Order: sequence, then structure tokens, then C-alpha cells
Amino acid sequence: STASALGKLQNVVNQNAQALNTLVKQLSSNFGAISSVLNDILSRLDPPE
Amino acid sequence: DSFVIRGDEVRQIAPGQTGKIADYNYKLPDDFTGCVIAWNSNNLDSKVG
Repeated sequence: STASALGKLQNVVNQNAQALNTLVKQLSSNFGAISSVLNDILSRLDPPE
Repeated sequence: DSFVIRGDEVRQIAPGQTGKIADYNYKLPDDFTGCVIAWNSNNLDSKVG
């Protein structure tokens, strides 16, 4: 009947999932460049910059 | 390597440069090491005819 009696295992699962999810989400960042995708940078500039 | 070009074109003789002489006559590598020398020849290489 009662739930939330297994907080530890659920906590472990959630922590793993959240870490993986944020690692994937970090791909969309800019880090100060002009775009977050390599194709646009390659197709809109010459090699030197 | 030696040749002769006009006054305005000397700026094209540099690594990672784009223009008309730099891409159709003489292309330098981006990681070029060396030196470039340019001097005037209007009193010798210029003809009245």
C-alpha cells in the first residue's frame, strides 16, 4: 500500500538518469562561438577563423 | 620564389589570404614559415611603351 518506502534505489536511478540527460543537453550550448553546430560554422566561414 | 606584381596586390601574398592572385596565381600554405620581400621597380621594370 504505502509508497516512498524505497527512496534510496529510486534516488540512485534518478541521479544516473539526470546526469546522463544533462550531459546530452550540453551539446546545444555555444561556449562563446558563433553557433552550436559544426556544419554552419564550416559552411559560413573560411578556415582561418 | 621570385616574380613581379602590382602595388595593390602585395597584400594578397600572405598565409590564409583570399583574393585574385592568392588563389589563381600563387597560393601560400596556411602554416607558412618564412619571409616575404617586396620592393619597387617602377624606375626599372616600367616601360614608357
